[PDB]
Amino acid sequence: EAKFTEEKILWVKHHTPKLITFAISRPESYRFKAGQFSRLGFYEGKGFIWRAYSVVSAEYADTLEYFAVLIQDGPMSALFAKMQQGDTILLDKNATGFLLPERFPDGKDLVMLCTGSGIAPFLSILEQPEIRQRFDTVNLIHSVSFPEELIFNDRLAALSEHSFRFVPVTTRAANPSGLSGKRIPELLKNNSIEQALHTKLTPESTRFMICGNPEMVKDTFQTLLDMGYAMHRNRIPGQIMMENGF
Ligand SMILES: Cc1cc2nc3c(=O)[nH]c(=O)nc-3n(C[C@H](O)[C@H](O)[C@H](O)COP(=O)(O)OP(=O)(O)OC[C@H]3O[C@@H](n4cnc5c(N)ncnc54)[C@H](O)[C@@H]3O)c2cc1C
Ligand SMILES: [Cl-]
Ligand SMILES: [Cl-]
Ligand SMILES: [Cl-]
Ligand SMILES: [Cl-]
Ligand SMILES: [Cl-]
Ligand SMILES: [Cl-]
Ligand SMILES: [Cl-]
Ligand SMILES: [Cl-]
Ligand SMILES: [Cl-]
Ligand SMILES: [Cl-]
Ligand SMILES: [Cl-]
Ligand SMILES: [Cl-]
Ligand SMILES: [Cl-]
Ligand SMILES: [Cl-]
Ligand SMILES: [Cl-]
Ligand SMILES: [Cl-]
Ligand SMILES: [Mg+2]
Repeated sequence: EAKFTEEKILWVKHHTPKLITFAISRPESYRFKAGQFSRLGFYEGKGFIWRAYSVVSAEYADTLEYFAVLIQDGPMSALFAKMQQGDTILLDKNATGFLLPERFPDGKDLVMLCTGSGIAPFLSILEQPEIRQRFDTVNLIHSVSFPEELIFNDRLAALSEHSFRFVPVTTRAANPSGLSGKRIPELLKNNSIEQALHTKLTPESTRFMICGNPEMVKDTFQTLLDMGYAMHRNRIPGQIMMENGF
């Protein structure tokens, strides 16, 4: 039949004026792997608008949750700003994406590097019980500009205290819980992330996932290549998986 279903907005939560999470109804048939993204849409007049969002809720949850940043003059953002419980939202029947951590072998140290809304797929991955079982440590570094944008900080700091480590990074504001004033590629170069994790990072033992703004993803990838890491490919184990967050 159609390539999508009509779902309902269940609720919208403002964490700041411009950062929302929201939940939608989940059809019985909708399957995804943690780390993948949905395509969400609205009827607009006689046409459509569609955008991709990483699922932030657990694979086993009974709803689908998403984390969206509201962009000035952005067309989907204007619709998100007006939507409310009971409104129709369209859900593409297929989930997509290759941020699939179980393609890395058990026993490694998993290091997730993200910016902004790029934390979203890693939230779903952290809800998989087997991820902290399979990997020796699970580490999440979330870079934003200002500490107000660390909207999962209280939750992830509490989970932090097979260890889970959370390192917040604020690139434009000085936060005397994490690291401040520098972006993730620089913090890899100067060993600050390794020091914050209290875990030596090596190509043999570390496996990276990257999700963030395109410039950060590129700069982080190139930095890791300089440090001796390689992309995961079909036949290459490698140490890096990456996806642009927009
Ligand atoms: C695979 C994939 C996964 C995505 N996952 C998410 C997600 O989990 N959460 C989310 O909020 N967005 C996500 N995005 C972006 C999302 O699809 C939209 O682009 C976003 O909601 C803005 O839509 P818009 O129509 O208001 O603006 P658009 O017309 O789509 O974009 C306008 C401009 O806003 C900027 N922009 C867009 N999205 C972002 C963002 N998230 N952070 C910073 N700047 C941005 C870009 O400069 C873009 O050119 C994803 C995109 C892709 C391709
Ligand atoms: Cl609502
Ligand atoms: Cl599923
Ligand atoms: Cl959930
Ligand atoms: Cl903006
Ligand atoms: Cl509606
Ligand atoms: Cl797979
Ligand atoms: Cl970002
Ligand atoms: Cl956060
Ligand atoms: Cl500034
Ligand atoms: Cl700038
Ligand atoms: Cl400051
Ligand atoms: Cl960064
Ligand atoms: Cl090594
Ligand atoms: Cl960018
Ligand atoms: Cl390459
Ligand atoms: Cl290959
Ligand atoms: Mg499964």
